[PDB]
Amino acid sequence: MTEYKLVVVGAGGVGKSALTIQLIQNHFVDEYDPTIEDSYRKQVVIDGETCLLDILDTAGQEEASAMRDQYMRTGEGFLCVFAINNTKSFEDIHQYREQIKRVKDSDDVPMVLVGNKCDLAARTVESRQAQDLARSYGIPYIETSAKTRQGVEDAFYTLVREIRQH
Amino acid sequence: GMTEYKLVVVGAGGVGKSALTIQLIQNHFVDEYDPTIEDSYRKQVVIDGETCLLDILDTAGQEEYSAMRDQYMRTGEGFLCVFAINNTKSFEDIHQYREQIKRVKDSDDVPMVLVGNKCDLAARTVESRQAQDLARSYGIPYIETSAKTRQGVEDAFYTLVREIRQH
Amino acid sequence: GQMRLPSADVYRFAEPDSEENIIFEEGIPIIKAGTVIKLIERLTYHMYADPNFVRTFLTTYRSFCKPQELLSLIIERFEIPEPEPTEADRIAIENGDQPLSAELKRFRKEYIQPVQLRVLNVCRHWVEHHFYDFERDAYLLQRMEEFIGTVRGKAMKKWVESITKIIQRKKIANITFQSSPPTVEWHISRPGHIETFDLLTLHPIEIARQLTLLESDLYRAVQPSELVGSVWTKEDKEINSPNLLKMIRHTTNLTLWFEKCIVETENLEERVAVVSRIIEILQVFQELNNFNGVLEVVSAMNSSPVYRLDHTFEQIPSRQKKILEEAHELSEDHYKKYLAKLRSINPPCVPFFGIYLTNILKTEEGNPEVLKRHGKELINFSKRRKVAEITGEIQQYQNQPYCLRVESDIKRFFENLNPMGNSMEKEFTDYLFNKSLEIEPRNPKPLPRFPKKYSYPLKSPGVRPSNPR
Ligand SMILES: Nc1nc2c(ncn2[C@@H]2O[C@H](COP(=O)(O)OP(=O)(O)NP(=O)(O)O)[C@@H](O)[C@H]2O)c(=O)[nH]1
Ligand SMILES: NCCc1cc(S(N)(=O)=O)ccc1Oc1ccc(F)c(Cl)c1
Ligand SMILES: [Mg+2]
Ligand code: NA
Repeated sequence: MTEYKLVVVGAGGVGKSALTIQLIQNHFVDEYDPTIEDSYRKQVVIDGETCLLDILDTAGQEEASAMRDQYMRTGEGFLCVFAINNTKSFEDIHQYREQIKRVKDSDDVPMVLVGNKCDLAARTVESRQAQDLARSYGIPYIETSAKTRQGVEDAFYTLVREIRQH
Repeated sequence: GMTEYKLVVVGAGGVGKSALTIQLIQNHFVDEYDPTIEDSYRKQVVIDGETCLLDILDTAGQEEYSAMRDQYMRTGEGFLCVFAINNTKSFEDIHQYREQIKRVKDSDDVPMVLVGNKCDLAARTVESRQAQDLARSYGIPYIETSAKTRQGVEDAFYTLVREIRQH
Repeated sequence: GQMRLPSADVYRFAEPDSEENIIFEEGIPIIKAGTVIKLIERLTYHMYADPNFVRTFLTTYRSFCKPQELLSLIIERFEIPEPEPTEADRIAIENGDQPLSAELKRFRKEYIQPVQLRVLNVCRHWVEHHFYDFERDAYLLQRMEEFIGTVRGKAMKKWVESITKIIQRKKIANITFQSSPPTVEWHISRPGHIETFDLLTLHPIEIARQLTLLESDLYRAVQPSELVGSVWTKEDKEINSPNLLKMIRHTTNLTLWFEKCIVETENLEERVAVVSRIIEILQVFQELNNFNGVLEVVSAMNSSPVYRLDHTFEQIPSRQKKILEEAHELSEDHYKKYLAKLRSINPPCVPFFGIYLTNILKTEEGNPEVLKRHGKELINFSKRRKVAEITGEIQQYQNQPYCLRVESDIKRFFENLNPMGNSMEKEFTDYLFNKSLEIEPRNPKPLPRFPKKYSYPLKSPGVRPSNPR
């Protein structure tokens, strides 16, 4: 069993915890309880190989913004999450991308761009704009709903494949 | 190569039974243990000049899985029947453990030893004469052990191996 | 340079590390042993978060610190003094200017705010995942509510208000799949006809599915509080470990029911059909990764009353002999193949709990509570980490739910199964063994013949599922 250290990052309220708990427990969390730092483990077979995912669920609130280096050092791959109905969270993505690159001192960190809350009709970030950003980073873009499970396994397991091929 | 003996520890739960095998298999001189470690229950020993390998099954903690006892017991060539010297109920349980071993092995003469274990400083309630009398009525050896000082531990296992060799 | 710290005389968590208060194992450090003060410092360390350490500590701390004392210590940890103005600040103030307060601002940003946030994360995890401390001590809960409810200042405000709400919700306290569960399967017994339910009349696929849902729910209900301190082995086990004991007693009852179904079927041909059906149920348990169920069957087949039934074994189809033998091989050599299989499958699964119990008990019994170093007694934290590694593995397999539909009547049938009746254990297991001797006497006694007892077809419907439109 190979172990993979995944880290979920992004602005406050975009659904990082809801995405993670949907993956881990098949349950959608309605409450908005801001995270400080949580960790989860999941044994899962991906492309025929069993592995153990360690998932770090991080704080999006700006009051925690000085505490990120410590978890970026340990992570092997990063889900970079914004919400498709919150333009500011999309604009916050590049700050996370740049900090990860600085901390890991690398241009080539496994990442996936995730546009969450795709169950909501009132979209303000168009898929094309997010896809353009993902291409500029060399990473895939996956739209997800923590509420319906759409795309959730695809987002996390695509990140595992990126770490595996790194 | 060398003979391997499959030994099974049986007895009441909650009264320090597991200290017997832990103290045997342990780094005798560092009080430490990881039971998850492959072969934390296998030990090469020399008994009366003859080297052998002990494989010890001690399912301590699983006593409530009472319908699994037969399956666990059938794996064994020799049995340590353990009670705590400050727990009379565990001593009274011995008769039924012995009967169950005899049934599972389908033999009236199964290698076994009776072990009285001192697991704390609480007052002894089973006198050694009582346990000696019970062991003699069964035709088996009696060994007393301490759960803290390792006294008697080697004697308990080595005596059982001698019962197997002389069966 | 490093930030200066408060004097250790006014703030105890600023004492320097030494081998008299903390020992590390041989990229965050792993703690082998330490004083409770040093453990709490590292639990809430300013340089890094350690969520695994938070879980380990909150799972195991009661073996070395009382809940009331833990709360006092983390409140003490939270109340960090701010440094006085520096010489440059003093000179600015003496000239009527605003000081830069560079050292103060750095200490707030890089020491106080991370430590305080990590104290609140301990509180949040304590309330969310270890709430039993507060259920059992109402005054502890009052103290926690007051502490959280009186934290001032904007930096912590979002988490303080959140934790207040979480506590209130915990005081008064839904699964989604993308695929549909398979259709419930029926055999001789039809829906609603609970009086006809039995081993051979329910569908073997559905027996295995409903037992798996039941056993999964029992597995998922066991909390670490039932395990730490080996409390399920002690005199108060019924008080402290009720979900674990309910789970084990279900397993025992099902094993005994299988044995009873076999030995009370006196006709040889019918008994072969009974054993064959039980091995089919075992095959479905294997397909569902219900290892508890697999071992329930294996334990029944290796029991003294069943194992000796050589005439029955002889007539079991070779492919079924092989299924049973390979299932038994999982348990050989101290569960070597079981452990490898558990770590390779795709959950959901139902682990066998007994191995975890033995490993927790032996870790607790085989390691000292304290390490003595330089005349000091340090808490042996490595021992607690080992226990929490086991409880963490247990919890990891409790997350994934089965995509199977409950059948309420079949569920009730298996919940109410009571093969022993009003008999005590010894009386009942002697009865089973005496039935075994009756139906297949010891050689050289001849094998008797017995009349059939089942009026319905014995042919199995098999264990491959069906799918109408
Ligand atoms: N409709 C919808 N709501 C969602 C989705 N994901 C999360 N939410 C909602 O958005 C809110 C915030 O979710 P949460 O997972 O706490 O976000 P977060 O990114 O972890 N916040 P923080 O950074 O503070 O920890 C919650 O009310 C949650 O139910 C989604 O996919 N769809
Ligand atoms: N000759 C021993 C064969 C045997 C092996 C196993 S084991 N160790 O492979 O699990 C379990 C039980 C068992 O005895 C049986 C008795 C009656 C039966 F109908 C059947 Cl099927 C098996
Ligand atoms: Mg969150
Ligand atoms: Na007593």
